[PDB]
Amino acid sequence: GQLKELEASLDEPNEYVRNLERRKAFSHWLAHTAEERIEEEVSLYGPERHVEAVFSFLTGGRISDACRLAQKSGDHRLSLLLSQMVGSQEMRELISLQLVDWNKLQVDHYIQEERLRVFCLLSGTPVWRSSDNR
Amino acid sequence: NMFEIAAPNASEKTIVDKLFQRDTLVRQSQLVVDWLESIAKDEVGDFSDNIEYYAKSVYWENTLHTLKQDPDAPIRQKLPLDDLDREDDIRLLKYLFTLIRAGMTDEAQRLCKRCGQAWRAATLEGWKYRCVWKTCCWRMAEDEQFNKYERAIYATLSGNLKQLLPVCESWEDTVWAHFKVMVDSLVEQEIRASIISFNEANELPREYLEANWTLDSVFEELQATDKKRVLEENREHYHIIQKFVILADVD
Amino acid sequence: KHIQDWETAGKVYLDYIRVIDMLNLIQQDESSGCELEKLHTKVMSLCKWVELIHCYTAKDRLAQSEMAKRVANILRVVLSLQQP
Amino acid sequence: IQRYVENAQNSASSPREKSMKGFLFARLYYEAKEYELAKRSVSSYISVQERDPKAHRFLGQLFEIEGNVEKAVGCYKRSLELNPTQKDLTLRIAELICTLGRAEYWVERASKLFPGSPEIYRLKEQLLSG
Amino acid sequence: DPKAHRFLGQLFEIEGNVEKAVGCYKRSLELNPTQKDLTLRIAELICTLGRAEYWVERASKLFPGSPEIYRLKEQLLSSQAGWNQLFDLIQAELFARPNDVYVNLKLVDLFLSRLEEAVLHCLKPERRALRTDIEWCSCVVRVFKEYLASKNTNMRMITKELLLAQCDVVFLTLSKKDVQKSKEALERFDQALLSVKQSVSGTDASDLSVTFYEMRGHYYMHAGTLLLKMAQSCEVQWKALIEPAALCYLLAYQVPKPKSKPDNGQGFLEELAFDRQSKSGHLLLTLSHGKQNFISEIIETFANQCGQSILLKFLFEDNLSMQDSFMGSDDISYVENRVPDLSELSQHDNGSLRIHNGDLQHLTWLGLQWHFLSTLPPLRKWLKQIFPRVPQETSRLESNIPESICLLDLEVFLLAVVQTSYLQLQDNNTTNRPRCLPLPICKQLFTDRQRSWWDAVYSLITKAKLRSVIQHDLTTLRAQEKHGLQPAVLVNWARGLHKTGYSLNSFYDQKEYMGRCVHYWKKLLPLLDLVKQKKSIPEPVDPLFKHFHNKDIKVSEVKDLEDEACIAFATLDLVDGKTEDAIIAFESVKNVVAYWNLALIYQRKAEEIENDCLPAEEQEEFQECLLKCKGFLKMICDEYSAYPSIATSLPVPV
Repeated sequence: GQLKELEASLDEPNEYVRNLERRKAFSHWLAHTAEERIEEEVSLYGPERHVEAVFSFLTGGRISDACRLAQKSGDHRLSLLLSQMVGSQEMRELISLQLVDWNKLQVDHYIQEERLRVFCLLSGTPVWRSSDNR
Repeated sequence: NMFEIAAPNASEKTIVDKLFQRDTLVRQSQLVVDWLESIAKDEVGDFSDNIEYYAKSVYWENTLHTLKQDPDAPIRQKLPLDDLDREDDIRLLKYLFTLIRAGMTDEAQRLCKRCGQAWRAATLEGWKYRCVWKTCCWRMAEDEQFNKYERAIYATLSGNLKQLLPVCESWEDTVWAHFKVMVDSLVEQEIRASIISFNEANELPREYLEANWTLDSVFEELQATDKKRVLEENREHYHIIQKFVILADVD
Repeated sequence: KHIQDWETAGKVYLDYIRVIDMLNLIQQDESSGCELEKLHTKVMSLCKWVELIHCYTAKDRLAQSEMAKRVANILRVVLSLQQP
Repeated sequence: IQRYVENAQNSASSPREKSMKGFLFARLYYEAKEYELAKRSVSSYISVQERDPKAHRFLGQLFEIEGNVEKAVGCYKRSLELNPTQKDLTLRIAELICTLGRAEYWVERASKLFPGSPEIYRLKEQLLSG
Repeated sequence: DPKAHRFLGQLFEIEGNVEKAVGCYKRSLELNPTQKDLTLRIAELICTLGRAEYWVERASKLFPGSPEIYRLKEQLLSSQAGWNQLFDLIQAELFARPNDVYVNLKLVDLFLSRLEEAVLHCLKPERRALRTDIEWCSCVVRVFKEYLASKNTNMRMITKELLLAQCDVVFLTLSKKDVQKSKEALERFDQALLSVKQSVSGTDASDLSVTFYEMRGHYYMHAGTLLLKMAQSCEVQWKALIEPAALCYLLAYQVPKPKSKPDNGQGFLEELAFDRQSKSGHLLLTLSHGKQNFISEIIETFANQCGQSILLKFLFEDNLSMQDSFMGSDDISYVENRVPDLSELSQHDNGSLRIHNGDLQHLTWLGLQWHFLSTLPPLRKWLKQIFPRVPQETSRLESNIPESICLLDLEVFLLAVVQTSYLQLQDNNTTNRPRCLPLPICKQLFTDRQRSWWDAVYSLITKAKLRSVIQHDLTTLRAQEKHGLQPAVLVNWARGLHKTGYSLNSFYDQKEYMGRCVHYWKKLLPLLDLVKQKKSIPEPVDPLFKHFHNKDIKVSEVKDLEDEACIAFATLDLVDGKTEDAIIAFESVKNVVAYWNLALIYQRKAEEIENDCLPAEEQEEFQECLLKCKGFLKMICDEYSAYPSIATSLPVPV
């Protein structure tokens, strides 16, 4: 569309700046179009489950409400990651390292099966073939 | 005034640069905290049970074995925890409060890593909205069930005071506390004036102390003892001398 | 200096009592202007503190409301005797 | 920076009171050259919010310079008595109290705040002056 | 709905309902609107019930290299028989994947249960892997079946080799906690050894007696290692079963070297001798550092019967008589006083890398033993044997490139591993007289990260090629852009490189070696510059090696490190030609190496040039004698030969 975006192209638009503005608006669109479906999943789920609730909220955005819902579990190892995101790459690389280190210890199977998937979402591995060939 | 030059598209980095070149009193308090950290009392790595004994392959290896037979984990599920790892974590968090209240941050991270403490690394990995993040930290410190020194570490890195490890704050340590409090409060009011920060970021406005204490009140509070008394380290002269030298009421 | 929370509650109560007494006396004693200015400053500070009174019990609420009402009345009287 | 003035204008149309908006926008007009509309907008941000230190400075200086010592007394008195961040206001408050018995309170206050002040003891000397 | 199809199918799988899951999933698959995954469980149920060959054929026509359905098809074809079809399908599998020791076990088991065919396709993989208790027990079973079916020389040759294979496998790999799993295999080995020696007293023309000597040394070292195993599995490395260990290791080190030198490769015997003797030397060093011990061994721990009894009951808990079927006939007195050397040890270690190619476990064991004797390994010979043609350097150290894996970078990484594993273990509750716990017995030495990079490097050298591992750890090694390793590592690399490179006499390898040393210390300087009560480097992740209270080079030793760096740079220049500003730069360092290099400089420059220069040599040597008065051997060569001849040519000048 390349429409007016509150004078995005004010003074000598840099390619990077333009691309970033485009990204912002495109992400706004994604959040707006998935709002209705996400709202239903909030209503359908009763007691919040970190395996499913977190997943839904994260992919639908709105990190603030996600944190509110997480009053029950004392975790904010995420507000730090998604409201600031300063050392994003390095941070999540380290979290991946930590996760694979636990996997290399033949433990963490007691933990809820799909809580591991929530962690993979943050870390950055779309497919994890575990030691049990899962 | 180049560091105090900013614009609307200038990041929080540059707004903080403007504050840092701008505020004389606040920058002096920041140097004061820097001195608090420069005079550091530290437990050794390879000679103290801090981590020299809590150098297990991973955290809660004792608990894992028992189960076979992140801080999200016990916060969600109450009773499970095991005492061996509990004590190991007590000693580790003692080490961490020590090293970080000393200000050896990358060394404390080296500890959190060479041990590999998921919650340690995670809770302390951010390079620098941000207000939302800080409010969240404050709320997590407010939450129960986290260890003593770790609770204090989180409250402090958030801009609030716990007491567990802050039960062990010297006149200069609690001075670091109250000066950092003044500086953080003026910092938040500074960003609010430099509106660059977002509204939904101050999600819990009151639960963070935005208002700041002035240097004289910081000193009065740090001197007033919990027994409604005058502090011993306060009545000491050489400390009092350096104190008047810093406070600039020295003649 | 040593008493904790001294500034907050202590100052609040002292201010309340002093303000009452001074208001009464000065009104009768030819309304001295400097004292009136002092009273004004003090009442502004007292308003600033009444809102910050923390409530742990029910008595705290009642006392707070009473104080607020009284100080508002006194503040109105002071404005009336100064500007007009 | 007309793009930033448009963003401030948006957050000033939606949040009508626009306290931070008026502060930052009148501050943009202060950094740039719009001093009259900067004054009007700073008074608007003032009637919006009572905490603004730089708005305090710009408005009080505009009035003091244009000669409305009464408006300088108004700005300085309000910003000082709100006392969330303001220090020097009582000084010009005392000066205007001299421009019109009363200045003695603030002269003693200034002598309590900054002792080695021949100028402050001299403003007190003027209030005292045969 | 693939979700409903596979939901029903796997739910019936987990409730066991194979035929119902086959029905549902096969009906969905024969509808095929979107599904493939029906086939697997379909084949499973068809096998559960002449028919399943169909779905086995489907799986094979989509993936003929599939183990599960491959064995399923073999078994369904053996149902539609037994041994014949089993052997035939196993031979087809062995034609598709021949090196598979397990498939060869299948072929040999099915032939035995073509006896020579089973013997062939068992004895092949058995000695091709030797890690196989499975293949070795199937081999002894094939041998028993041949014996009782018949109910010689080749068997008397291979029995020892194969039973050593089974014993050592179940010993080191099983982590058999010093219980019957190892004792029984060693006991059968004892039976085999007593049998072969009493029956076939082989002559000097046959290799029977020579391989017997090979395996007597073998069984002996493994007896000692089993003793150490009893110690570790019971409580901890003991005080009583260590001179037994050095006794067994004596009884194998000092078995004479076999080499025939005229098929029937006696290289087998020379190479097994190499490895055995290398291991025996290393352990006879490490278990008893102290002397006054080994003649004590000869004189007390063994006698005509007492010593054999003491070493017999331990291994064999009341199962073999002393006079009948034991070590009683075996004579031990002919061993004398001789230790292994660091020269013959180096030779038998280049013989050890013959069957220890590119092995990080072996390399850490060896480098750690050489550093436990405190002299770094002759690593460049090992590198130039294992990795044949890898040039010693790379064009640029300023661009992290993975397609330029270096041999000096490998000596770098391996010295890192030696130092760090030494440190980790020394903290790992060694603070158990054995320090390194011989290679079959100890547990991990390198860590997960190091293993990963070593294997990825081996894949890069000796071949969808992911090599970000190679890029990442070259980043860390080469002192590159954003590195996580701390001074200590680079420093001690530069120390090993200093010693061993200036030790070298090759011109264009000295030049590159001290170029590496300059690299390391010049890149080391800027970090230790930031030692002002502020951290060294940022470490989000323990990079490969993070220690503490050891890695942190404190504020003091800056002066020595800097000045040694100056000597490093001026050395790189001095062996490259600017020998005058080399003098000048060495007149900036004020240590003994300063006076010594300036002395060599004056000497080399003006042997036959000028005289009044030699007064400088006089004064330099007088400084050096004054310094030696305090006991300074900080030079690389001592002064007992340095000052006498120098002051003599000085007296020849005077």
